[PDB]
Amino acid sequence: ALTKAEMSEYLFDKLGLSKRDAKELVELFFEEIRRALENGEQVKLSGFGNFDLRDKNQRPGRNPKTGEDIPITARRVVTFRPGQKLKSRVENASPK
Amino acid sequence: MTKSELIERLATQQSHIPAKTVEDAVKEMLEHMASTLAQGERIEIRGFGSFSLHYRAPRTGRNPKTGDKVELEGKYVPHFKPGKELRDRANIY
DNA sequence: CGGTGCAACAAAT
DNA sequence: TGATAAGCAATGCTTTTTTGGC
DNA sequence: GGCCAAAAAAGCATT
DNA sequence: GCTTATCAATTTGTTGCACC
Repeated sequence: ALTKAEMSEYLFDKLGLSKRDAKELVELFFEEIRRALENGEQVKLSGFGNFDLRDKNQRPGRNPKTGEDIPITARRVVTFRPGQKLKSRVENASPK
Repeated sequence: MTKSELIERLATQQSHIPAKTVEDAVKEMLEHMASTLAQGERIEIRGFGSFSLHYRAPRTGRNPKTGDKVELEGKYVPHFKPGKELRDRANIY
């Protein structure tokens, strides 16, 4: 799996960024996306996809193990809608 | 917030890095993420989320506009699962 | 550079 | 598991965003 | 940095 | 219109990555 470390090293090799600035930049990148979503804002990354917020109202649930009918509290969740460019790129891929 | 707006925000915060490098860095990270998925490998960033590929069986679909049948092949589609920190921080309720 | 502890993970249930 | 919510097959037209030069 | 027009990508219809 | 995803609780095993 791709990790931050791997992403950092890649910026180092490809752009010559210092292993320190590279590491900080990767982290700031994900944090900035969380901040926007945290502030109720949509995040649209052209060529990749969109991180959208959806508000859900409580609905019927239960314990998968026991079966005790427990409700699913209402909540605001983050979703990702991959764009067409990215979808085309991975359609014929295969789990490595 | 769009990709350019994100780059603008990062640039301001990373004053020690030339705006240009930040922009090149963001474009590079996104390609590294897309490329990883195209290679059929997952992405797992603790506290943000993980991206994986979901399989879609072949099926007889339709051109929703005309109603004509279309034969679709099996395929894989990206899928994102938000992480704990992100779920919490995002959930206003 | 590399070693370690562990909340965040995945998957079963 | 099971009630409920979300996403999508084709594709032409519109709108937004990016790109690259000044 | 902005301004511009052309291209790329997304958005819409409905998806 | 039909298909896929959301989610509930707990246990068990894996890993990103902060820290040393």
